[PDB]
Amino acid sequence: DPLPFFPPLYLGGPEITTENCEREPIHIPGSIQPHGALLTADGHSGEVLQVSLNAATFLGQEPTVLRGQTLAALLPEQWPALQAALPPGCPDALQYRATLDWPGHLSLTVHRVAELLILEFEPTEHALRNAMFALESAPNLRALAEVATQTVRELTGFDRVMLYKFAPDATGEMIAEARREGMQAFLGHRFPASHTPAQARALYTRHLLRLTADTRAAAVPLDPVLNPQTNAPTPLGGAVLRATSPMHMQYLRNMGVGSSLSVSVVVGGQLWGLIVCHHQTPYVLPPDLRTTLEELGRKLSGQVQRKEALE
Ligand SMILES: *C/C=C1/C(=C/c2[nH]c(/C=C3[NH+]=C(/C=C4\NC(=O)C(C=C)=C4C)C(C)=C\3CCC(=O)O)c(CCC(=O)O)c2C)NC(=O)[C@H]1C
Repeated sequence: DPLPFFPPLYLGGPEITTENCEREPIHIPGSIQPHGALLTADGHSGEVLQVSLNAATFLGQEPTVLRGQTLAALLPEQWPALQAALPPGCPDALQYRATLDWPGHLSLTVHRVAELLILEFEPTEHALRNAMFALESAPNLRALAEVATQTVRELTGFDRVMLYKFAPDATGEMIAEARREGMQAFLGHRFPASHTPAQARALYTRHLLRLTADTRAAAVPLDPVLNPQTNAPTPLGGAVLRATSPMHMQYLRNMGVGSSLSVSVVVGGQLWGLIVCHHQTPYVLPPDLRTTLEELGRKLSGQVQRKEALE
């Protein structure tokens, strides 16, 4: 239970230091990672309200031209199924996904937060069964953690995949590791609570996967930065393209990590730990594979719950 959020920087909030890690409002950076584009739209009218400044890279129209258009005009085919898929009241973790054939393929991911639709666009291009069975069949916690890390590494090609388990003081230990020789080994290494601060842990119980595809890439602003509906920040906790905390970006660069991704392990509604993945170079995992990893995280969570109850 951290101290309350600071305002974000663009609303005059303080820049974060090691004295106040937990107060960074990481869910409302007003910016995205440059491997995709993000638009926000009115949930009733479909008016495009905010556009990431790099949108032309992915959509072929400048932000100023996109802004003010409706999703009916921009996405004729998707808008009705979108209108049908995401009416008011739904969980903000609920997703609509589609593939757009853009002259070559864009993955569209849409979620609703209150009266706003958040649209994420990024390039896209029988083994899940075997992964699920492997996790189900592990007869003890050690075996389960080994299978989880090995399976995730196999599926993703990440240089290093670890299982990070939280202690009651919110310090953590890496208790399983699958890696390329000789990525630095963190197996058995322990880390302070502040490295994964309490507002991050809280967010990670609500939105179960997040990533930084390129730890040296500059964030791309949303324009306008505030949602015109509310004159308030746009909630991006459920957007995988959300810019990552600069403090964490620096942590990763200092570790020689070019790309990072984690998946929550949730037991009894608490953050038990994280599947922590690193690559030394930048690395973008395809959207469909992210969905697979989320499924694997849920399965892992349920198996950890099961095996701990048996003890
Ligand atoms: C004062 C602020 C600091 C800071 C804040 C911070 N950290 C995160 C997110 C993560 N931290 C993680 C920690 C580890 N990754 C590893 O490989 C190890 C051990 C070797 C540790 C301990 C992880 C896994 C994450 C999740 C994100 C990811 O998977 O890449 C945040 C939130 C980031 C975000 O979602 O935007 C914040 C604010 N970290 C510090 O050490 C201090 C300086």
